[PDB]
Amino acid sequence: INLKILARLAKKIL
Repeated sequence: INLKILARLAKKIL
């Protein structure tokens, strides 16, 4: 699943 990866990737670009 690649959905969970987005939750940390989202924080990276904050």
